[PDB]
Amino acid sequence: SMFLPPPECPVFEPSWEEFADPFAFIHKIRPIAEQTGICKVRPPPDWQPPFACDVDKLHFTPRIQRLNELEAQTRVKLRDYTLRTFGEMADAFKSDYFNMPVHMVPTELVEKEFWRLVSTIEEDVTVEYGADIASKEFGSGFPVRDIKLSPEEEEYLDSGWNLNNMPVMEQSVLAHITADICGMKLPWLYVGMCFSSFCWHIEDHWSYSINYLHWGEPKTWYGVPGYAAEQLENVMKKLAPELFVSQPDLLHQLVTIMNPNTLMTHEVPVYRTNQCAGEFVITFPRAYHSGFNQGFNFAEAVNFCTVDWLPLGRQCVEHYRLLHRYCVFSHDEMICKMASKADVLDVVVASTVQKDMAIMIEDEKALRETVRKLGVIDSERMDFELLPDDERQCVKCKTTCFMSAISCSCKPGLLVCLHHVKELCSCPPYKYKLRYRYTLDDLYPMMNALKLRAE
Ligand SMILES: O=C(CCSc1nc(-c2ccccc2)cc(=O)[nH]1)NO
Ligand SMILES: O=C(CCSc1nc(-c2ccccc2)cc(=O)[nH]1)NO
Ligand SMILES: [Mn+2]
Ligand SMILES: [Mn+2]
Ligand SMILES: [Mn+2]
Ligand SMILES: [Mn+2]
Ligand SMILES: [Zn+2]
Ligand SMILES: [Zn+2]
Repeated sequence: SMFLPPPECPVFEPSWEEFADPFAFIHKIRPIAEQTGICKVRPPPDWQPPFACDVDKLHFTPRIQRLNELEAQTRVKLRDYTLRTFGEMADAFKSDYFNMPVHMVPTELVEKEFWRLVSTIEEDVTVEYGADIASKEFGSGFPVRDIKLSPEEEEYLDSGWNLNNMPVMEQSVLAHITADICGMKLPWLYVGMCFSSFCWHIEDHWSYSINYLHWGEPKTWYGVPGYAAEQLENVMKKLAPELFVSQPDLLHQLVTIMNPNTLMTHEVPVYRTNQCAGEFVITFPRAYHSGFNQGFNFAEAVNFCTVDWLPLGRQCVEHYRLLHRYCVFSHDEMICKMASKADVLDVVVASTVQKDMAIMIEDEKALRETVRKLGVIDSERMDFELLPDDERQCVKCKTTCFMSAISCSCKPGLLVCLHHVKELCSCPPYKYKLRYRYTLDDLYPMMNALKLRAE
């Protein structure tokens, strides 16, 4: 009546055989889980990675969070608690809030109460949490190579479900991005407390995320299937238009808390789950998700990109251009890097990259014909990958240039992508230069190498 819990998302319990290869598994469940946006995966009973830490030596800087529905919050960027003193604070907070033993409050009640307090103007609840990538002060919850590791640790060093390994596996596509994308390719560590919350969002470049709860009280999730992303955005834009104003950069992305019943009222499908310790949650491309912690806990999450995702990745960058949103990396640069390594690619990867590259090349061909017809005649090869990211964004749409751009000696260092030739300066186009990474004659052999590898 006050809060009606969304229907449960799918839960999978793979056999060790099914589980072993995360990429095969995710591909298998995809027709089901992409309809719900998120799903939960329970590992085989004896898949049990070792969790061991000195709570007195793990330190982190706490972030502070107000809990008001529809209020703007800023996406996190990469004071001090130890894990012990954070834990003591967190447990006392929850215990005091409910006047109940810290681990005896029903999950249904915490959820109900979360949605009450965020919607009540009178209530001014603030909580704290940890969020950052692994560091010497607070390392991964999974085993990593370095000290003498136990045999138990050794066993899980190379697991496909060890989140440190996920990015660099063979069927991962984000693997050999040579660009610095630490915030995206490295796992994030999250230390939660009762009500600490992550606002509604999708992943950068519409990637997947895989999320593991190492220990502690459950994490409550809400998820929306990718097909309803724009429906959700329209609902939010109606209720919180200030979140949709143009953002100056990626450090000023605005996100918010919003009751899933509000989405369900507006015919947006929403699913829920309680993720418990030892369980995975997977989010699918462009699947909006949000959630909050039931209590003191420790989670680890990483983005990843399969071959299934490649065409969506291209669509996402198109979408970013139309919205004038900054990119985390150049999709075309990633594609060309993979083509340049065609001989060592997994063959299914090679086949899928070939297809995206074909689209890339035909789009590039047409764009170059168009700018030639606008009077741009001079050209010069340019190694875009050498430029700092913030030195090769299109002045107009902020896209990260790689295949080509237009420059003018009138505006030293400024670039526009080929969609925005008219947005650079008032000089006539014959003053312009087409800067290009590859000629069309360079590109066809690169694509052919992929075809040969794919056989
Ligand atoms: O969750 C399961 C069965 C997982 S397999 C499964 N799940 C759903 C499904 C589940 C939740 C929401 C929407 C669809 C539909 C289907 O055809 N198969 N175990 O408890
Ligand atoms: O988005 C997710 C869920 C990861 S689980 C999580 N995320 C945050 C969080 C997320 C973003 C910024 C700040 C905190 C806090 C927390 O306690 N848990 N994976 O795709
Ligand atoms: Mn306890
Ligand atoms: Mn996320
Ligand atoms: Mn425009
Ligand atoms: Mn703008
Ligand atoms: Zn542009
Ligand atoms: Zn000029």
